[PDB]
Amino acid sequence: ALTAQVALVTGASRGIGKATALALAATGMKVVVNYAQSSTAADAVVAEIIANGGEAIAVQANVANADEVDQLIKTTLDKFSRIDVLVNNAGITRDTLLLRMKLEDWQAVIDLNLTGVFLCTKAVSKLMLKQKSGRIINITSVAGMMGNPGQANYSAAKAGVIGFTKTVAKELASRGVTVNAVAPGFIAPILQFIPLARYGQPEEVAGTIRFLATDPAAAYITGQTFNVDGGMVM
Amino acid sequence: ALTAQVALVTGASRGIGKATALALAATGMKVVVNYAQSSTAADAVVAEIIANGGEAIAVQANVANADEVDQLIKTTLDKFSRIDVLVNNAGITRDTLLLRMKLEDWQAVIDLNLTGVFLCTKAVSKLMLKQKSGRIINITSVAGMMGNPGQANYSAAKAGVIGFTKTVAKELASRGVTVNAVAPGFIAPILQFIPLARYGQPEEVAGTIRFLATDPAAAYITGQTFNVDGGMVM
Repeated sequence: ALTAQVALVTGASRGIGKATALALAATGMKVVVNYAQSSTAADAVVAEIIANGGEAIAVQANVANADEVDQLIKTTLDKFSRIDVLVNNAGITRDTLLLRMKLEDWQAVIDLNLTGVFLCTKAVSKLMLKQKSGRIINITSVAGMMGNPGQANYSAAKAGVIGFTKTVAKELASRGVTVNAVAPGFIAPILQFIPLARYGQPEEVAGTIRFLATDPAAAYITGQTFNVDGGMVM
Repeated sequence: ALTAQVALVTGASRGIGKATALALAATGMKVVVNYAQSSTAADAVVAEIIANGGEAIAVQANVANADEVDQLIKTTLDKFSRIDVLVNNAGITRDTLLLRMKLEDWQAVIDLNLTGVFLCTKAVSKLMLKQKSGRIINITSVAGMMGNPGQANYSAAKAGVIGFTKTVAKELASRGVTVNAVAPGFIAPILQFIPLARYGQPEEVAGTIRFLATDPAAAYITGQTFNVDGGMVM
Protein backbone atom coordinates (compact mmCIF):
# COMPACT_ATOMS: atom_id res chain seq x y z
CA ALA A 1 0.00 0.00 0.00
CA LEU A 2 1.16 3.54 -0.80
CA THR A 3 1.32 4.48 2.90
CA ALA A 4 3.93 1.76 3.38
CA GLN A 5 5.86 2.46 0.16
CA VAL A 6 9.14 4.35 -0.18
CA ALA A 7 10.27 6.77 -2.90
CA LEU A 8 13.84 7.81 -3.64
CA VAL A 9 14.11 11.08 -5.56
CA THR A 10 17.52 12.26 -6.79
CA GLY A 11 18.22 16.00 -6.93
CA ALA A 12 15.01 16.64 -5.04
CA SER A 13 15.92 19.97 -3.43
CA ARG A 14 14.14 22.38 -5.78
CA GLY A 15 12.01 22.71 -8.91
CA ILE A 16 10.78 19.45 -10.42
CA GLY A 17 12.47 17.21 -7.84
CA LYS A 18 11.06 19.15 -4.91
CA ALA A 19 7.54 19.11 -6.37
CA THR A 20 7.93 15.41 -7.13
CA ALA A 21 8.98 14.70 -3.55
CA LEU A 22 6.00 16.64 -2.18
CA ALA A 23 3.61 14.97 -4.66
CA LEU A 24 4.83 11.45 -3.85
CA ALA A 25 4.64 12.07 -0.08
CA ALA A 26 1.09 13.43 -0.53
CA THR A 27 0.04 9.96 -1.70
CA GLY A 28 1.41 8.66 1.60
CA MET A 29 4.84 7.44 0.45
CA LYS A 30 7.89 7.92 2.62
CA VAL A 31 10.39 9.94 0.60
CA VAL A 32 14.15 10.17 0.54
CA VAL A 33 15.08 13.65 -0.61
CA ASN A 34 18.50 13.35 -2.22
CA TYR A 35 20.72 16.39 -2.77
CA ALA A 36 24.32 17.03 -3.81
CA GLN A 37 25.34 20.14 -1.83
CA SER A 38 22.15 22.14 -1.16
CA SER A 39 21.22 20.61 2.20
CA THR A 40 19.20 23.67 3.26
CA ALA A 41 16.84 23.40 0.31
CA ALA A 42 16.46 19.68 0.96
CA ASP A 43 15.78 20.22 4.69
CA ALA A 44 12.98 22.62 3.76
CA VAL A 45 11.47 20.00 1.43
CA VAL A 46 11.60 17.44 4.23
CA ALA A 47 10.12 19.97 6.68
CA GLU A 48 7.23 20.68 4.31
CA ILE A 49 6.59 16.94 3.84
CA ILE A 50 6.54 16.47 7.65
CA ALA A 51 4.31 19.53 8.10
CA ASN A 52 1.79 18.09 5.62
CA GLY A 53 1.66 14.84 7.58
CA GLY A 54 4.32 12.62 6.02
CA GLU A 55 7.76 11.08 6.51
CA ALA A 56 11.01 12.05 4.79
CA ILE A 57 14.77 12.35 5.26
CA ALA A 58 17.41 14.30 3.33
CA VAL A 59 20.40 12.28 2.17
CA GLN A 60 23.46 13.79 0.55
CA ALA A 61 24.94 12.04 -2.48
CA ASN A 62 26.49 13.04 -5.80
CA VAL A 63 24.86 10.43 -8.05
CA ALA A 64 27.60 10.62 -10.70
CA ASN A 65 29.81 8.75 -8.19
CA ALA A 66 29.18 5.00 -7.72
CA ASP A 67 30.40 4.97 -4.08
CA GLU A 68 27.94 7.65 -3.08
CA VAL A 69 25.06 5.99 -4.96
CA ASP A 70 25.67 2.82 -2.90
CA GLN A 71 25.53 4.92 0.28
CA LEU A 72 22.36 6.71 -0.84
CA ILE A 73 20.65 3.32 -1.23
CA LYS A 74 22.20 1.93 1.96
CA THR A 75 20.94 4.88 4.04
CA THR A 76 17.51 4.64 2.39
CA LEU A 77 17.27 0.97 3.36
CA ASP A 78 18.51 1.63 6.92
CA LYS A 79 15.77 4.19 7.57
CA PHE A 80 12.87 2.86 5.49
CA SER A 81 13.89 -0.75 4.81
CA ARG A 82 12.63 -0.85 1.20
CA ILE A 83 12.49 1.01 -2.12
CA ASP A 84 9.31 1.07 -4.25
CA VAL A 85 9.97 3.94 -6.63
CA LEU A 86 13.04 5.65 -7.98
CA VAL A 87 12.85 8.99 -9.74
CA ASN A 88 16.07 9.81 -11.55
CA ASN A 89 15.79 13.60 -11.57
CA ALA A 90 19.34 14.80 -10.81
CA GLY A 91 20.89 16.67 -13.75
CA ILE A 92 22.96 19.66 -14.86
CA THR A 93 23.46 21.66 -18.07
CA ARG A 94 26.66 23.15 -19.47
CA ASP A 95 25.33 24.93 -22.53
CA THR A 96 27.59 26.01 -25.38
CA LEU A 97 27.58 25.57 -29.17
CA LEU A 98 29.27 22.36 -30.30
CA LEU A 99 32.32 24.08 -31.78
CA ARG A 100 33.07 25.70 -28.39
CA MET A 101 32.23 22.73 -26.18
CA LYS A 102 35.15 21.63 -23.98
CA LEU A 103 35.46 17.88 -23.42
CA GLU A 104 34.98 18.38 -19.66
CA ASP A 105 31.69 20.17 -20.32
CA TRP A 106 30.55 17.32 -22.53
CA GLN A 107 31.79 14.76 -19.98
CA ALA A 108 30.32 16.36 -16.82
CA VAL A 109 26.87 16.39 -18.43
CA ILE A 110 27.25 12.76 -19.60
CA ASP A 111 28.61 11.70 -16.17
CA LEU A 112 25.65 12.94 -14.09
CA ASN A 113 22.66 13.02 -16.45
CA LEU A 114 23.29 9.68 -18.18
CA THR A 115 25.83 7.64 -16.19
CA GLY A 116 24.18 8.76 -12.93
CA VAL A 117 20.93 7.27 -14.25
CA PHE A 118 22.71 3.96 -14.96
CA LEU A 119 24.23 3.88 -11.48
CA CYS A 120 21.02 4.58 -9.49
CA THR A 121 18.89 2.40 -11.75
CA LYS A 122 21.30 -0.52 -11.51
CA ALA A 123 21.39 -0.12 -7.71
CA VAL A 124 17.62 -0.18 -7.14
CA SER A 125 16.92 -2.79 -9.85
CA LYS A 126 18.23 -5.66 -7.75
CA LEU A 127 16.03 -4.66 -4.82
CA MET A 128 12.99 -4.29 -7.08
CA LEU A 129 13.62 -7.60 -8.83
CA LYS A 130 13.81 -9.37 -5.45
CA GLN A 131 10.58 -7.95 -3.97
CA LYS A 132 8.88 -8.41 -7.39
CA SER A 133 7.57 -4.83 -7.58
CA GLY A 134 8.81 -1.34 -8.32
CA ARG A 135 8.49 1.69 -10.56
CA ILE A 136 11.35 3.70 -12.02
CA ILE A 137 10.78 7.10 -13.64
CA ASN A 138 13.64 8.81 -15.47
CA ILE A 139 13.46 12.53 -16.09
CA THR A 140 14.47 13.21 -19.68
CA SER A 141 13.78 16.44 -21.60
CA VAL A 142 12.27 17.76 -24.83
CA ALA A 143 15.83 18.79 -25.75
CA GLY A 144 16.61 15.09 -25.94
CA MET A 145 13.63 14.50 -28.22
CA MET A 146 13.85 17.35 -30.69
CA GLY A 147 17.36 18.75 -30.34
CA ASN A 148 18.22 22.26 -29.18
CA PRO A 149 21.21 24.44 -30.17
CA GLY A 150 23.78 24.91 -27.42
CA GLN A 151 22.82 21.63 -25.76
CA ALA A 152 24.62 18.91 -27.74
CA ASN A 153 25.80 17.37 -24.47
CA TYR A 154 22.47 17.69 -22.62
CA SER A 155 20.35 16.46 -25.54
CA ALA A 156 22.72 13.52 -26.06
CA ALA A 157 22.47 12.61 -22.36
CA LYS A 158 18.70 13.05 -22.12
CA ALA A 159 18.09 11.04 -25.31
CA GLY A 160 20.48 8.40 -23.94
CA VAL A 161 18.20 8.21 -20.92
CA ILE A 162 15.23 7.40 -23.16
CA GLY A 163 17.03 4.53 -24.90
CA PHE A 164 18.23 3.28 -21.52
CA THR A 165 14.65 3.44 -20.25
CA LYS A 166 13.29 1.22 -23.06
CA THR A 167 15.95 -1.46 -22.54
CA VAL A 168 15.63 -1.56 -18.77
CA ALA A 169 11.82 -1.60 -19.10
CA LYS A 170 12.23 -4.81 -21.12
CA GLU A 171 14.72 -6.36 -18.68
CA LEU A 172 12.58 -5.82 -15.57
CA ALA A 173 9.13 -6.30 -17.09
CA SER A 174 8.87 -10.03 -16.30
CA ARG A 175 8.87 -9.10 -12.61
CA GLY A 176 6.25 -6.40 -13.18
CA VAL A 177 8.64 -3.52 -12.47
CA THR A 178 7.74 -0.56 -14.71
CA VAL A 179 10.36 1.79 -16.21
CA ASN A 180 9.27 5.07 -17.80
CA ALA A 181 10.51 8.51 -18.77
CA VAL A 182 8.91 11.93 -18.26
CA ALA A 183 9.94 14.77 -20.58
CA PRO A 184 9.34 18.25 -19.22
CA GLY A 185 9.41 21.14 -21.67
CA PHE A 186 10.04 24.71 -20.53
CA ILE A 187 9.16 24.74 -16.83
CA ALA A 188 9.08 27.72 -14.46
CA PRO A 189 12.40 33.56 -27.52
CA ILE A 190 10.44 30.50 -26.36
CA LEU A 191 6.60 30.65 -26.35
CA GLN A 192 6.13 30.36 -30.14
CA PHE A 193 7.00 26.68 -29.76
CA ILE A 194 4.52 26.08 -26.92
CA PRO A 195 0.91 25.76 -28.13
CA LEU A 196 -0.42 26.24 -24.58
CA ALA A 197 1.36 29.63 -24.60
CA ARG A 198 2.91 29.46 -21.11
CA TYR A 199 5.66 27.91 -19.05
CA GLY A 200 4.76 24.75 -17.17
CA GLN A 201 4.79 24.57 -13.38
CA PRO A 202 6.91 21.99 -11.50
CA GLU A 203 3.73 20.63 -9.86
CA GLU A 204 2.47 19.67 -13.32
CA VAL A 205 5.54 17.52 -14.03
CA ALA A 206 5.46 16.15 -10.47
CA GLY A 207 1.78 15.20 -10.78
CA THR A 208 2.57 13.23 -13.94
CA ILE A 209 5.57 11.50 -12.30
CA ARG A 210 3.27 10.67 -9.41
CA PHE A 211 0.68 9.17 -11.77
CA LEU A 212 3.31 6.85 -13.24
CA ALA A 213 4.83 6.11 -9.83
CA THR A 214 1.67 5.45 -7.82
CA ASP A 215 -1.51 5.09 -9.90
CA PRO A 216 -2.91 1.55 -10.24
CA ALA A 217 -3.60 2.38 -13.90
CA ALA A 218 0.11 2.84 -14.61
CA ALA A 219 0.94 -0.73 -13.60
CA TYR A 220 0.43 -1.52 -17.28
CA ILE A 221 2.56 1.37 -18.54
CA THR A 222 6.29 0.83 -19.15
CA GLY A 223 8.95 1.94 -21.65
CA GLN A 224 7.04 5.17 -22.36
CA THR A 225 8.00 8.82 -22.57
CA PHE A 226 5.30 11.16 -21.22
CA ASN A 227 5.74 14.80 -22.26
CA VAL A 228 4.69 17.58 -19.90
CA ASP A 229 5.55 20.40 -22.27
CA GLY A 230 2.47 22.37 -23.26
CA GLY A 231 2.46 20.58 -26.64
CA MET A 232 6.03 21.44 -27.69
CA VAL A 233 6.77 17.94 -29.05
CA MET A 234 3.66 16.75 -31.00
CA ALA B 1 -14.59 21.76 -9.84
CA LEU B 2 -14.84 18.13 -10.99
CA THR B 3 -18.08 17.77 -9.00
CA ALA B 4 -19.78 20.24 -11.34
CA GLN B 5 -18.03 19.08 -14.51
CA VAL B 6 -19.53 17.04 -17.34
CA ALA B 7 -17.95 14.25 -19.38
CA LEU B 8 -19.28 12.79 -22.64
CA VAL B 9 -17.94 9.29 -23.39
CA THR B 10 -18.73 7.71 -26.80
CA GLY B 11 -19.03 3.92 -27.15
CA ALA B 12 -19.43 3.69 -23.41
CA SER B 13 -21.63 0.60 -22.96
CA ARG B 14 -18.82 -1.92 -22.39
CA GLY B 15 -15.05 -2.46 -22.28
CA ILE B 16 -12.76 0.56 -22.22
CA GLY B 17 -15.69 2.96 -22.64
CA LYS B 18 -17.62 1.59 -19.66
CA ALA B 19 -14.54 1.57 -17.44
CA THR B 20 -13.90 5.17 -18.50
CA ALA B 21 -17.43 6.32 -17.64
CA LEU B 22 -17.13 4.68 -14.24
CA ALA B 23 -13.66 6.19 -13.66
CA LEU B 24 -14.68 9.76 -14.56
CA ALA B 25 -17.91 9.53 -12.53
CA ALA B 26 -15.89 8.39 -9.51
CA THR B 27 -14.04 11.73 -9.64
CA GLY B 28 -17.45 13.35 -9.30
CA MET B 29 -18.11 14.26 -12.95
CA LYS B 30 -21.59 14.00 -14.45
CA VAL B 31 -21.25 11.42 -17.23
CA VAL B 32 -23.07 10.91 -20.51
CA VAL B 33 -22.88 7.22 -21.44
CA ASN B 34 -23.32 7.19 -25.22
CA TYR B 35 -24.22 3.98 -26.99
CA ALA B 36 -25.52 3.05 -30.41
CA GLN B 37 -27.28 -0.32 -30.16
CA SER B 38 -26.45 -1.50 -26.61
CA SER B 39 -29.14 0.31 -24.59
CA THR B 40 -29.50 -2.43 -21.94
CA ALA B 41 -25.74 -2.51 -21.33
CA ALA B 42 -25.59 1.30 -21.35
CA ASP B 43 -28.43 1.49 -18.82
CA ALA B 44 -26.46 -0.92 -16.66
CA VAL B 45 -23.37 1.31 -16.79
CA VAL B 46 -25.51 4.31 -15.81
CA ALA B 47 -27.09 2.33 -12.95
CA GLU B 48 -23.70 1.34 -11.52
CA ILE B 49 -22.51 4.97 -11.72
CA ILE B 50 -25.62 6.08 -9.79
CA ALA B 51 -25.38 3.17 -7.33
CA ASN B 52 -21.84 4.31 -6.48
CA GLY B 53 -23.14 7.82 -5.74
CA GLY B 54 -22.60 9.47 -9.13
CA GLU B 55 -24.61 11.11 -11.90
CA ALA B 56 -25.08 9.77 -15.41
CA ILE B 57 -27.55 9.32 -18.24
CA ALA B 58 -27.51 7.04 -21.27
CA VAL B 59 -27.91 8.75 -24.65
CA GLN B 60 -28.41 6.95 -27.96
CA ALA B 61 -26.44 8.07 -30.99
CA ASN B 62 -24.43 6.58 -33.81
CA VAL B 63 -21.54 9.06 -33.88
CA ALA B 64 -20.74 8.29 -37.52
CA ASN B 65 -23.83 10.40 -38.32
CA ALA B 66 -23.54 14.19 -38.14
CA ASP B 67 -27.17 14.72 -37.16
CA GLU B 68 -27.16 12.15 -34.38
CA VAL B 69 -23.98 13.79 -33.03
CA ASP B 70 -25.70 17.17 -32.74
CA GLN B 71 -28.66 15.47 -31.05
CA LEU B 72 -26.20 13.81 -28.65
CA ILE B 73 -24.68 17.21 -27.78
CA LYS B 74 -28.12 18.85 -27.45
CA THR B 75 -29.51 16.19 -25.09
CA THR B 76 -26.26 16.46 -23.13
CA LEU B 77 -26.62 20.24 -22.88
CA ASP B 78 -30.35 20.09 -22.03
CA LYS B 79 -29.56 17.77 -19.12
CA PHE B 80 -26.22 19.06 -17.80
CA SER B 81 -25.84 22.51 -19.49
CA ARG B 82 -22.12 22.08 -20.25
CA ILE B 83 -19.43 19.73 -21.58
CA ASP B 84 -15.96 19.77 -19.98
CA VAL B 85 -14.46 16.57 -21.31
CA LEU B 86 -15.01 14.47 -24.39
CA VAL B 87 -13.66 10.98 -24.73
CA ASN B 88 -13.86 9.71 -28.31
CA ASN B 89 -13.92 5.95 -27.70
CA ALA B 90 -16.54 4.70 -30.17
CA GLY B 91 -15.02 2.42 -32.79
CA ILE B 92 -15.30 -0.76 -34.83
CA THR B 93 -13.05 -3.22 -36.65
CA ARG B 94 -13.65 -4.88 -40.02
CA ASP B 95 -10.53 -7.02 -40.30
CA THR B 96 -9.19 -8.50 -43.49
CA LEU B 97 -6.02 -8.51 -45.56
CA LEU B 98 -5.75 -5.55 -47.94
CA LEU B 99 -6.15 -7.70 -51.04
CA ARG B 100 -9.62 -8.86 -49.87
CA MET B 101 -10.70 -5.62 -48.18
CA LYS B 102 -14.00 -4.39 -49.62
CA LEU B 103 -14.42 -0.64 -50.05
CA GLU B 104 -17.54 -0.79 -47.85
CA ASP B 105 -15.50 -2.30 -44.98
CA TRP B 106 -12.70 0.21 -45.41
CA GLN B 107 -15.28 3.02 -45.49
CA ALA B 108 -17.32 1.89 -42.50
CA VAL B 109 -14.19 1.88 -40.33
CA ILE B 110 -13.09 5.33 -41.56
CA ASP B 111 -16.65 6.68 -41.04
CA LEU B 112 -16.89 5.75 -37.36
CA ASN B 113 -13.28 5.63 -36.13
CA LEU B 114 -11.96 8.77 -37.84
CA THR B 115 -14.86 10.81 -39.19
CA GLY B 116 -16.87 10.13 -36.02
CA VAL B 117 -13.98 11.67 -34.08
CA PHE B 118 -14.03 14.71 -36.38
CA LEU B 119 -17.78 15.17 -35.85
CA CYS B 120 -17.81 14.92 -32.04
CA THR B 121 -14.65 16.98 -31.59
CA LYS B 122 -15.90 19.78 -33.83
CA ALA B 123 -19.29 19.75 -32.11
CA VAL B 124 -17.78 20.24 -28.64
CA SER B 125 -14.93 22.53 -29.75
CA LYS B 126 -17.11 25.62 -29.97
CA LEU B 127 -18.58 24.96 -26.50
CA MET B 128 -15.11 24.51 -25.03
CA LEU B 129 -13.61 27.58 -26.72
CA LYS B 130 -16.44 29.82 -25.48
CA GLN B 131 -16.22 28.65 -21.86
CA LYS B 132 -12.40 28.74 -22.15
CA SER B 133 -11.85 25.25 -20.69
CA GLY B 134 -12.08 21.63 -21.75
CA ARG B 135 -10.24 18.39 -22.38
CA ILE B 136 -10.56 16.01 -25.30
CA ILE B 137 -9.12 12.50 -25.22
CA ASN B 138 -9.19 10.42 -28.39
CA ILE B 139 -8.84 6.67 -28.08
CA THR B 140 -6.39 5.48 -30.71
CA SER B 141 -4.63 2.08 -30.89
CA VAL B 142 -1.16 0.57 -31.11
CA ALA B 143 -2.27 -0.73 -34.51
CA GLY B 144 -2.31 2.88 -35.71
CA MET B 145 1.26 3.37 -34.45
CA MET B 146 3.01 0.17 -35.50
CA GLY B 147 0.78 -1.33 -38.21
CA ASN B 148 -1.01 -4.68 -37.97
CA PRO B 149 -1.78 -7.18 -40.78
CA GLY B 150 -5.50 -7.50 -41.39
CA GLN B 151 -6.15 -3.97 -40.15
CA ALA B 152 -5.17 -1.60 -42.99
CA ASN B 153 -8.46 0.18 -42.37
CA TYR B 154 -8.31 0.30 -38.57
CA SER B 155 -4.63 1.30 -38.53
CA ALA B 156 -5.30 4.05 -41.10
CA ALA B 157 -8.26 5.39 -39.09
CA LYS B 158 -6.42 5.27 -35.75
CA ALA B 159 -3.24 6.87 -37.14
CA GLY B 160 -5.55 9.53 -38.63
CA VAL B 161 -6.97 10.17 -35.17
CA ILE B 162 -3.44 10.88 -33.93
CA GLY B 163 -2.67 13.37 -36.72
CA PHE B 164 -6.08 14.92 -36.04
CA THR B 165 -5.32 15.07 -32.32
CA LYS B 166 -2.11 17.05 -32.94
CA THR B 167 -3.72 19.66 -35.22
CA VAL B 168 -6.75 20.23 -33.03
CA ALA B 169 -4.44 20.46 -30.00
CA LYS B 170 -2.67 23.34 -31.72
CA GLU B 171 -5.96 25.06 -32.67
CA LEU B 172 -7.65 24.97 -29.25
CA ALA B 173 -4.54 25.56 -27.11
CA SER B 174 -4.81 29.36 -26.84
CA ARG B 175 -8.01 28.85 -24.87
CA GLY B 176 -6.34 26.31 -22.58
CA VAL B 177 -8.28 23.35 -24.05
CA THR B 178 -6.17 20.15 -24.16
CA VAL B 179 -6.42 17.47 -26.84
CA ASN B 180 -4.65 14.15 -26.35
CA ALA B 181 -4.82 10.52 -27.39
CA VAL B 182 -4.58 7.29 -25.43
CA ALA B 183 -3.26 4.21 -27.21
CA PRO B 184 -4.40 0.95 -25.69
CA GLY B 185 -2.59 -2.26 -26.56
CA PHE B 186 -4.15 -5.68 -26.06
CA ILE B 187 -6.88 -5.22 -23.44
CA ALA B 188 -8.98 -8.01 -21.89
CA PRO B 189 0.46 -15.27 -30.77
CA ILE B 190 0.34 -11.98 -28.91
CA LEU B 191 2.29 -11.97 -25.61
CA GLN B 192 5.74 -11.99 -27.22
CA PHE B 193 5.21 -8.31 -28.09
CA ILE B 194 4.20 -7.30 -24.56
CA PRO B 195 7.08 -6.99 -22.07
CA LEU B 196 4.70 -6.98 -19.08
CA ALA B 197 3.59 -10.41 -20.32
CA ARG B 198 -0.14 -9.91 -19.75
CA TYR B 199 -3.29 -8.37 -21.21
CA GLY B 200 -4.30 -4.96 -19.92
CA GLN B 201 -7.53 -4.41 -18.02
CA PRO B 202 -10.08 -1.80 -19.16
CA GLU B 203 -9.66 0.00 -15.83
CA GLU B 204 -5.98 0.66 -16.64
CA VAL B 205 -6.81 2.44 -19.88
CA ALA B 206 -9.66 4.25 -18.11
CA GLY B 207 -7.38 5.46 -15.31
CA THR B 208 -4.96 6.95 -17.81
CA ILE B 209 -7.83 8.67 -19.63
CA ARG B 210 -9.14 9.88 -16.27
CA PHE B 211 -5.69 11.29 -15.43
CA LEU B 212 -5.56 13.26 -18.68
CA ALA B 213 -9.22 14.27 -18.28
CA THR B 214 -9.30 15.34 -14.62
CA ASP B 215 -5.83 15.69 -13.07
CA PRO B 216 -4.61 19.31 -12.53
CA ALA B 217 -1.15 18.16 -13.64
CA ALA B 218 -2.53 17.29 -17.09
CA ALA B 219 -3.49 20.93 -17.78
CA TYR B 220 -0.03 21.35 -19.36
CA ILE B 221 -0.33 18.16 -21.42
CA THR B 222 -1.58 18.39 -24.99
CA GLY B 223 -1.03 16.82 -28.40
CA GLN B 224 0.33 13.65 -26.76
CA THR B 225 -0.22 9.93 -27.32
CA PHE B 226 -0.14 8.04 -24.00
CA ASN B 227 0.32 4.29 -24.52
CA VAL B 228 -1.32 1.82 -22.13
CA ASP B 229 0.06 -1.32 -23.73
CA GLY B 230 2.34 -3.20 -21.34
CA GLY B 231 5.33 -1.85 -23.27
CA MET B 232 4.31 -2.99 -26.76
CA VAL B 233 5.30 0.32 -28.42
CA MET B 234 8.72 1.23 -26.87
